[PDB]
Amino acid sequence: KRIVYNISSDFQLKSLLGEGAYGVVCSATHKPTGEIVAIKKIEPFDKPLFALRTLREIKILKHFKHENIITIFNIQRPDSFENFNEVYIIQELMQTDLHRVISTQMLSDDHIQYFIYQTLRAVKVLHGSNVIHRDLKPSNLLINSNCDLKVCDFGLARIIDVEFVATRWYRAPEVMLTSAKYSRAMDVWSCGCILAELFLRRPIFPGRDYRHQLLLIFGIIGTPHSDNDLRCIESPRAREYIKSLPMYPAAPLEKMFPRVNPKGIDLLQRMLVFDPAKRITAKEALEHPYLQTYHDPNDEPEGEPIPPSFFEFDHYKEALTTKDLKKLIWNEIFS
Amino acid sequence: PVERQTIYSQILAAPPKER
Ligand SMILES: [Mg+2]
Repeated sequence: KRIVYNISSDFQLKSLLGEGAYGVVCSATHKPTGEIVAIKKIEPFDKPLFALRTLREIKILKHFKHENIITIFNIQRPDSFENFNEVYIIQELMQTDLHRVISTQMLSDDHIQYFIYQTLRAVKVLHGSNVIHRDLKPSNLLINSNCDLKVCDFGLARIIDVEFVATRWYRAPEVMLTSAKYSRAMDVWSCGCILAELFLRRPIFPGRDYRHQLLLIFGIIGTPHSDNDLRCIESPRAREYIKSLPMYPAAPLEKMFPRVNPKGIDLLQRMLVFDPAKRITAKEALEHPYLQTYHDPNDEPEGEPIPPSFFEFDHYKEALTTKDLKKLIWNEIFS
Repeated sequence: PVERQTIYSQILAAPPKER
């Protein structure tokens, strides 16, 4: 009810847009220019997990200048480390998100192509920069009235070369089953789940728990059983666990997506593949026939490799204190 | 200058034809 923002008098809060665990976000008018922005107020220092997720998010948004990744305009610079308790992020205001869109809008096949195309274009530049999102889902794909789509929520992101997730409905089977939880392929799997949801207008694998999630997945793509099917699973315990589950042959996707564009079904088949090494890449998906209306190889940024040190904190195992987290964010804001 | 502000609480176009 009573929300306080200690920010520049140049801004005038308009309305409360959301209140999450992370904190709150309000739309605001930058008085001098009349421009509208979203201002996120975060109080992460008594919530370690959120302080670290906020740090990843700030570093990544500040780094990219891409049409399909949320733009950050500025971050309030605090005046003293001692009284540094709130983080204010000024970013672009987006109208809604793909979750809300799938739940309320009648989408044409053209809408679907356009949304998955933009999603993959963002994934391509991230992957090419050695960034993997790791938690892609419809609610993380922000959208505006003209259908522009921008990726956000890089809290579980990592730089390539346990954890908590809100849901595993969009998580790759090999990620669930093995220690290979940091691949480019896991993001393509999530994109395949998003593409399927656009067609079905409901999640394709809404598991009730860990085992049931795999049961739903395999009930559609087929339960891997042969030494070839399982060649990609290095762990013997994982292969045994898979072998202990009910086993069924793959289900014919066309039957599941009767009135869907055959090219869309082909792209989906290439994304929802158990073996990550056989899964289509973001770049290859962009060149797929289904997306020919929007594909332009001269306008799909490849990215530039970011060194692992970008997220140096991920490579140290000493316990982090409240002060250490404040220092990490402080340092990032001022440099 | 930073000041405190308080606040008390409570159409999708067609996609572009060609790229
Ligand atoms: Mg907070």
